[PDB]
Amino acid sequence: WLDLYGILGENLDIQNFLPLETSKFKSLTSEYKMITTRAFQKLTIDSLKMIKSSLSTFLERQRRQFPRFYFLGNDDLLKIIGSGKHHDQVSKFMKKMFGSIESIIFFEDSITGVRSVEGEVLNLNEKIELKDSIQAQEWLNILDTEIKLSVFTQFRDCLGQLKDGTDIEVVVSKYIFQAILLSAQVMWTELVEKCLQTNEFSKYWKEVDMKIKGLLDKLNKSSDNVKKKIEALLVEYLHFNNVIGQLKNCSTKEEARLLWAKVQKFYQKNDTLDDLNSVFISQSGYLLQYKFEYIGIPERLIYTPLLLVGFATLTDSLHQKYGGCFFGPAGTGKTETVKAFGQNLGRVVVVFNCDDSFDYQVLSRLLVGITQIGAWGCFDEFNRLDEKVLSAVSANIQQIQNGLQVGKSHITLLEEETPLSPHTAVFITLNPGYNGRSELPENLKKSFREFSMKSPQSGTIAEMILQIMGFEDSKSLASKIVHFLELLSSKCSSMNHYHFGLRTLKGVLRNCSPLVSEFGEGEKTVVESLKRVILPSLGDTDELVFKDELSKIFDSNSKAIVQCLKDAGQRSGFSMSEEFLKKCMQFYYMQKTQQALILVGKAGCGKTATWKTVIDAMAIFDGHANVVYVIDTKVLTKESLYGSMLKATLEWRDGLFTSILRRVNDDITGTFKNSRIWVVFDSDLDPEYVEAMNSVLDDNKILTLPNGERLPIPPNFRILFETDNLDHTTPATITRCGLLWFSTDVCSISSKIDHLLNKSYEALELDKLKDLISDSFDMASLTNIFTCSNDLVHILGVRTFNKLETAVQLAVHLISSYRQWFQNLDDKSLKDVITLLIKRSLLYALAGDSTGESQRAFIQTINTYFSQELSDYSTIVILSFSSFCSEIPSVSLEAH
Amino acid sequence: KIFSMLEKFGQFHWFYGISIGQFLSCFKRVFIKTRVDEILWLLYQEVYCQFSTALDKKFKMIMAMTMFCLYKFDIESEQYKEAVLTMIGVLSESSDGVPKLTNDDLRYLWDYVTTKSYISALNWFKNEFFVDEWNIADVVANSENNYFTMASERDVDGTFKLIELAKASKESLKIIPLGSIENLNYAQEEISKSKIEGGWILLQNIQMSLSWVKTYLHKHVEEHEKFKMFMTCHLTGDKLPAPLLQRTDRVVYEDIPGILDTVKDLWGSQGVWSVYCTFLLSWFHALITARTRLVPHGFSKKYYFNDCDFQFASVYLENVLATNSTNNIPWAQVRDHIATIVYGGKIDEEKDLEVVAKLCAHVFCGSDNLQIVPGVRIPQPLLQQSEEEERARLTAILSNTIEPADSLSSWLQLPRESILDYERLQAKEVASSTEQLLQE
Ligand SMILES: Nc1ncnc2c1ncn2[C@@H]1O[C@H](COP(=O)(O)OP(=O)(O)OP(=O)(O)O)[C@@H](O)[C@H]1O
Ligand SMILES: Nc1ncnc2c1ncn2[C@@H]1O[C@H](COP(=O)(O)OP(=O)(O)O)[C@@H](O)[C@H]1O
Ligand SMILES: [Mg+2]
Repeated sequence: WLDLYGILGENLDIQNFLPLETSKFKSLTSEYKMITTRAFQKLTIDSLKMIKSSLSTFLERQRRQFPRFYFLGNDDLLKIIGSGKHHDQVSKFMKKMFGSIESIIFFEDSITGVRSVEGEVLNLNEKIELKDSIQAQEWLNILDTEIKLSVFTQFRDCLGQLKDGTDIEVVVSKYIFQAILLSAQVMWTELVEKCLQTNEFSKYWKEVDMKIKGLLDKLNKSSDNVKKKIEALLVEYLHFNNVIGQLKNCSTKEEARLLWAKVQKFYQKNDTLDDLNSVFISQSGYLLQYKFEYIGIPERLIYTPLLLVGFATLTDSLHQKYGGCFFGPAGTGKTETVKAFGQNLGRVVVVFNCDDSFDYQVLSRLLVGITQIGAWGCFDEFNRLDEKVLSAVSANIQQIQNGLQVGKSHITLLEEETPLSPHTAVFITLNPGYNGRSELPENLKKSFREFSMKSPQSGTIAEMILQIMGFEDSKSLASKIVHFLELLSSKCSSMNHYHFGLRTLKGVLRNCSPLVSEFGEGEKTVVESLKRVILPSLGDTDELVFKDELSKIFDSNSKAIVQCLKDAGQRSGFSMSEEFLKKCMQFYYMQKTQQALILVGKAGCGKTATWKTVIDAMAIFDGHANVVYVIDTKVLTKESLYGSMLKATLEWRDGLFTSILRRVNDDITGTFKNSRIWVVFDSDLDPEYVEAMNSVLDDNKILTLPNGERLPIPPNFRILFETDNLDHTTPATITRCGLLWFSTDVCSISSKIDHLLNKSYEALELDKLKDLISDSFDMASLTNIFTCSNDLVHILGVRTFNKLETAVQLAVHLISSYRQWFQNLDDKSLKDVITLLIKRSLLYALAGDSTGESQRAFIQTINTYFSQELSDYSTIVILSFSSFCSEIPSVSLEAH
Repeated sequence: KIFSMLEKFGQFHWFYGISIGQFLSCFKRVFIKTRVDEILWLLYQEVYCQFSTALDKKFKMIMAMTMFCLYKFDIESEQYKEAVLTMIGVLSESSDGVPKLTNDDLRYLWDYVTTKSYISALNWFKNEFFVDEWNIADVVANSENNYFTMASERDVDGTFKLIELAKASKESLKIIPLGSIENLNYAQEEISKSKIEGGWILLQNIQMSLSWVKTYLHKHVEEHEKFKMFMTCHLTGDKLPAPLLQRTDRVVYEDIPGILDTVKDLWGSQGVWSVYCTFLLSWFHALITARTRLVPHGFSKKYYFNDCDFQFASVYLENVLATNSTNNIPWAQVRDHIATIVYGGKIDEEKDLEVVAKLCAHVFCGSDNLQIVPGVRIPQPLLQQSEEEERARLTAILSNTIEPADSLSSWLQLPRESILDYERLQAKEVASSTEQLLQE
């Protein structure tokens, strides 16, 4: 009702657009006011949902007014339009609309600036005056323009200050990262062109090396914002030094010119009166325009040669307004390359995770959303789309390309004429050669320019990243890391889930980032990170291979967490053996940095027993409450898991995972701020179900819904995968998640027996009965009985480890049932009775799924390995042991 | 006999079916366009020129050889038939034996097959008997029917050929790809509007809306002079209805087998330095597309170089020649960009990147005396010519080129034995199919 009153019930001259909807809204408002008055002194929700249908065209026109509303849900659109005086509602959707802005800084009914996701503060040139008369779209448009102008102004100020002759180390403390980055790039390309006019490169190379050393020294004593900015400028300056050193080592002038032409150059027009079109970016003879959209301080990428060639081919495709296309195996730098190209072009690339649910209407609506905005659209995993949709949207994509190339003002898609911004572009990052993925038609493939990135450059990435972290020996350490990864990939068992590519190296570096405080930036840190990342995903012999090669190539307390685990297991009745504690160590260490985890082993090996007790112990250790949403993936349908588009009225219905993500994002009651959220997928890892979460699981950490909604993944929102086999899983969903392989059962046979026992007793004198039952149990003969049970023929083959449950529940239930007659007999008779009951329970739990002759053999062997003897027809009546022949009643059936 | 052969072809592949109405329309065209032999010869020429476009390259060669065999066996004597059959058998590796010497073309075929030039031996029948060929434009311009179906394998599309044909015919194409109900409704409305008003219409990927194709398209083709319809399907896709296919003209679009033919096609599809760079790019594209089909030896996989790569490389060449007006053309930059960005983006294996880099170094070496092929040399343009003069000079030096019989090895700079194996296998397949076809 607040949203309805905001859109229609409060604003004037807004009820004259839809008079029938105006009358319906007035009637609903009167009914709600009457209900509220009655309460203060079902049907309403149904009426509201009925009048939502007439609001769809109004919402579509509102999205047409401000094109960035296409990335918002209908409820979010209602909230943002309705809140016309509070003005703090709009700041919540800044990340959904822009991507790099988390909120808006407000000061006395005015807009001072915006704040980036990482915490960077950008101050606007002119404070926007906000009044109750104005509504969202106008001041949002002028805020977008003001942000672009502020970015340009800070760029110009930083560039002028650097041209004055001052060093960058004093300028990085003044302006935003984007301004420093672009001004430094312009200065670098100007100075390199000046040096290339001559034939001297050593002087500028030495100057750049001194700048890099000064930045590295300044990084050690700066704040977190300044540290991130210095790290990103250090990435850019290392790229500068690499290019200058490559130019210096060049033999002749022509090859130096070719090398300079192959790399991005950041020029600036000195005669254009338009401020935002004053900077153009050059590579391979082509020119692209800087947009001056806010970027913030993103995780900058290392400038590998593959990255530069990908930038060159993206520029080659975009020069003719064609689409950019990246293909290759998983974890090779396609989506991140596109995002880095966008960041270098001064705009946030909007990434879409394609899926089977994206039909022609959904994909075309996303296309009209991104063409009206002018944003750069990346369609991640374009193969996952159905082939029919791929053929259908080819016309729309070709129309977008033709309109961009011919400068058409409007393009007609989805039976409507909408404006086409000239700043838009389309990118696709597909993964050919994978099962469960369709093949793009050639008429669609000719609309994109495809580039292959099968093999990245892990050595350069590792070297530059380790150098930025502050490592004294970086080249040798990076070479050792890459060589160790290669030997681990080559000299291990060739089973499908062993991938040692770029993603695991990035995970090793990210895990080596935070323990340098107490291990030190050396070799112990990197070997510990390598262990913590790779060892959980290795088997039994491959673990020994890991140890051997680690000792070959690399020469070189956690008491509280162990205590917390032990306390949690004691509360849960588990036994802390070496294997269980090792698995819990591995899970805790690999969940400390990796947010998505897969647990793989045999059925009943102890995956749930591991993650439950680790979660409990972390709740003890950190004091944070834990919420767990265990979802069986394949029980539900994909439309029932993520959501479905109702074709009756083109409205969105949430799934289960989407509902949980929206509930944790909304934070209505404020109890999810300081809690860890676990979503466990306890089913088979279907590529169709799971690969729809590709953008969720990687560094994007976003859920791209069909209706354009972009739900972020909070840092405390973690996803667990529980399964047995990775036979059908693709490497795309394997590399993204830290994998914890269960080589064997984490529990001994007797420890599992004891856990089932005391769990049954807790589910229920009693201590005497428990002690007598345990004394009846004899592990020395129990192990031999279990070993001899393996020789029997079993239908529906169940491991003997899994059959202890049925035996324990049968024994405990029999004792509880017969406890009524357990106070009028001697200790020996009681022991014999309990022994017979446990023997029949073991019989019908171990050999109960076998033939009668096998059951006779098993009762014979359980008699020889045990005590009251139990026969094939032994029984207890009401408490004397007898047989079946005295229990049969006389039956004389009638004729009918 | 020809109708039985075409029925056998339609038995082999669903797209190759033949209707009696189409054959009788061809027979009528024979008269629309020693006498009885002349009508028979014109019948053979017309049936080849019309129903060759509906077959791919191997079936083209098979049908050309079997029509040549039929005509020449009926006309000539039994010794000629025995000689031709022995040459086919030694091409099929079934009956190894020298032919009995008599005429003149017989020794030409014998020289082609003894020098292990299997491609020339296969195309000798086409070069000797038939003296005309049809492309998509000829099929459209010589058809009373207004409905057309074009088929090609996956990872190749002939939509750009139809767009070029519509541009040359001053018509309008409404490209409506199929696969969704909105596209189907738009196609229905556009079909009605184009029937009433005029204009062409192309449906793309019709094998993907098979229910709509089986009902609406079947009923519509079952029942304006400037209205034409085109539909694209895949040869490896799901089977299309026979009644719909038999009522439409069928075309198989496939890349030109020749090297010099591809150069001439790309040259005719288009200051002096721009023309020179276009000539060099066309030669490079033809050479790389010729080397592409050699799966294990020329490259490491099967690649697909199409008109988009040619367009992008030509645009890059024009931009380089536009921003470098000091006549110091960065030939190394052009080589690196064409080998790495334009034509190298699809290349996934590093050794194939090396061979395409070698090809670019050979083609775009930037030398005054460039020898792109062992026979033809391309001198650099002077500074006192014109664009038309350069166009004419390059066309003239293209016309004097004669492609040899061993051009799949010498022109591509490849070992001879791999070409021997490839040509031998292809000729064995073609001749075995023709032998299995002729005896019945
Ligand atoms: N450390 C332990 N101490 C005692 N019992 C244990 C321990 N670990 C596992 N178990 C026993 O193992 C049984 C099966 O383990 P768990 O419930 O973790 O299976 P799971 O990994 O979820 O298997 P599945 O994939 O078949 O569902 C539990 O019921 C429990 O009794
Ligand atoms: N210079 C770089 N190039 C590519 N990836 C990099 C680079 N530096 C770091 N990375 C990391 O490597 C990972 C590669 O992921 P990526 O291959 O882009 O995903 P996708 O498989 O969807 O293309 C990213 O998470 C990124 O953080
Ligand atoms: Mg991706």
